[PDB]
Amino acid sequence: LPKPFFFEEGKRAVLLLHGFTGNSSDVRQLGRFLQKKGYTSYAPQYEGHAAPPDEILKSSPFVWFKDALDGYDYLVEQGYDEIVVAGLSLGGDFALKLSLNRDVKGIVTMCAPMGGKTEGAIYEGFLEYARNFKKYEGKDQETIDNEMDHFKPTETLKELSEALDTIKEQVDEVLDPILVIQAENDNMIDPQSANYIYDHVDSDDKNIKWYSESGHVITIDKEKEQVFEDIYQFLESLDWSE
Ligand SMILES: [Ca+2]
Ligand SMILES: [Ca+2]
Ligand SMILES: [Ca+2]
Ligand SMILES: [Ca+2]
Repeated sequence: LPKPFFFEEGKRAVLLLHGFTGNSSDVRQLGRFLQKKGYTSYAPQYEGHAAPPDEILKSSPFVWFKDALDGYDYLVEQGYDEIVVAGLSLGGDFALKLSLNRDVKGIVTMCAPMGGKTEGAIYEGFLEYARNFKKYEGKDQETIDNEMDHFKPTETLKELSEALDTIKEQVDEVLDPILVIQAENDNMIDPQSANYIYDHVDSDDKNIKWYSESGHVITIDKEKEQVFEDIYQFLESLDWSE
């Protein structure tokens, strides 16, 4: 089961945030790519994640945001003033909100949703997350159905819906340079969310890129090297002190 990572190179640092029911391995290759370019990167994990799915149900999205803020403060503790935040799916929503609470050099959202519509796509996915996990646990097929009929996700998925709506009303306060990344054929979020973000931030420096062959977990799909390179292009265009 995955764990956070910290790759120390130069003085320019990137904070990487994963998605709902994801973990650090979703952003690890991107961490290795940035390291080879000389960027330091740090990837925390939210509470309940990289763990049995019941742990998520005992948690709250409002904890998960603090895990992101603690990520930023950790980088600063370790000696890094100048930090870009880059976030995947839900993590992309957190990156937007984090920029309103800490000094960042820039923002990168990757397939970040706009709107707390948790029905349909988000619902079945939490269910499948527990299916393949209860399978990973080595549970017979008769068992997997038993604790599944005892899985109540309505609580957790509803705090998630409020949290997202709050952040949607906040996009108009974002000011820092931004790169919006969105997969064209997304089955999980509404890909029009990327247009909502690009059009409504108050940034003076913004950019949107579309990928025509990837899925929602874009950092591990077939076009990922292209996505890494466009992120690098963005980072090099900011005003690092060094
Ligand atoms: Ca250290
Ligand atoms: Ca507002
Ligand atoms: Ca303006
Ligand atoms: Ca730009």
